[PDB]
Amino acid sequence: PGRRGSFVEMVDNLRGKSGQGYYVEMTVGSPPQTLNILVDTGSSNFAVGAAPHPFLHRYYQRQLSSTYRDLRKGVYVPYTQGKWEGELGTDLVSIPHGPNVTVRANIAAITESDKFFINGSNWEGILGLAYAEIARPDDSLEPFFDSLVKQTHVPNLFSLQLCGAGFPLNQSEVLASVGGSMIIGGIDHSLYTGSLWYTPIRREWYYEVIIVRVEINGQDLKMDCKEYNYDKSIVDSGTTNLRLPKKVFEAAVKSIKAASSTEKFPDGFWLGEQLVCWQAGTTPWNIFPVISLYLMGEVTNQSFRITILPQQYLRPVEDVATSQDDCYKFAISQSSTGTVMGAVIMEGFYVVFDRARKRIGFAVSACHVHDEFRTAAVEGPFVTLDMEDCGYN
Ligand SMILES: CC(=O)N[C@@H](Cc1cc(F)cc(F)c1)[C@H](O)[C@H]1CO[C@@H](OCC2CCCCC2)CN1
Repeated sequence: PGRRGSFVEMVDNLRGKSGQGYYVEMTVGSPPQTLNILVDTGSSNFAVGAAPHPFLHRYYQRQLSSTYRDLRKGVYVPYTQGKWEGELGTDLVSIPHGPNVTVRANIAAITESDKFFINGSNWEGILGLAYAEIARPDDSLEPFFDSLVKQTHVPNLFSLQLCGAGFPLNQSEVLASVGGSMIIGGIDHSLYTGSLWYTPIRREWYYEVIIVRVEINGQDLKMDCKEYNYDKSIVDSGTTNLRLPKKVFEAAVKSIKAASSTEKFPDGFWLGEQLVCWQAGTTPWNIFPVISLYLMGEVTNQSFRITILPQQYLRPVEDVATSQDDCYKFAISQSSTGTVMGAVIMEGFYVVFDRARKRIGFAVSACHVHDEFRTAAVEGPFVTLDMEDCGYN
């Protein structure tokens, strides 16, 4: 049965890449002010540059919006490395390649920042799609998506198809290239192959999930499953890498090194800091293992697995000489804040944030990078016992 794509107006509305983020075009204010906004499932504030910055070519000008409302309150958001200081307000917001609706939403006008804006990313703001619990200053600041659902007939769901190119893109290349899709209010069936498998959203704060088993080329990492979710496991479009808890990262890297041992790489490569290059077209994908993350299913005692390739966890980067070599960074790194299923993982799949049914769907992406021998996979069911015990308290 042929799968039909019913959300053509929202298909291909994203641009960007895993390293600098995926963004969607939005307008704020009256008359509309066009801004490129980073799509972030790992935070809950909608904020835009609202003052000059060396990395900003445009920003929100509140004095030019007739519909701007001042909330007379400051707001501060600290991320993993970046942070910003802003002024709260509300204004009319639209997504030109989104639903044909305009909503009044909370907007944090960024006045000061540190390592937030990325030089040449082409985005000027952030769209925090997660829940009110993690919004700053507190959970009374209604996130954008909650406003959107409350004010319109848009269903309480969005889905993301993040499309990694498999090769580097310069600033002009990301501007001219399609980066993927953000389908607001539905599931577009042309964006995936095979079946959608659903994992429950453990708690509505981050998009929190439970990992029950981890495999490197079919080999069980054999850790107590609590370790995989210590202190939580989240699906995060706003983080580049697959980030793993310290103990899990150390076990995974030992296994990935063992599986790829026909070639030796410097410590800086495994630390995710140093690039590794191969002659054009000769990347030895086959020496690197596949990685399987088993997720709690919706049916009691049932799990399913998502499998990524090195085409996902090896992030394409440009060489210092901009040569013809194919270069990459190891996009798996240590975390002190739980598992982070970042953009490099999401690039393998069509990810459904079904807020209505408190679940996250995964299916093989129609735009995942692969080779003629292996593809990413979403498979199940597996009989897995005491999966609730994997959750950390
Ligand atoms: C890389 C990165 O920081 N990605 C960010 C988004 C983000 C992207 C970016 F390109 C620059 C930046 F400064 C921030 C993402 O939100 C991460 C942030 O860390 C974790 O969330 C912490 C949470 C605490 C309460 C306030 C909201 C954030 C997990 N999610």
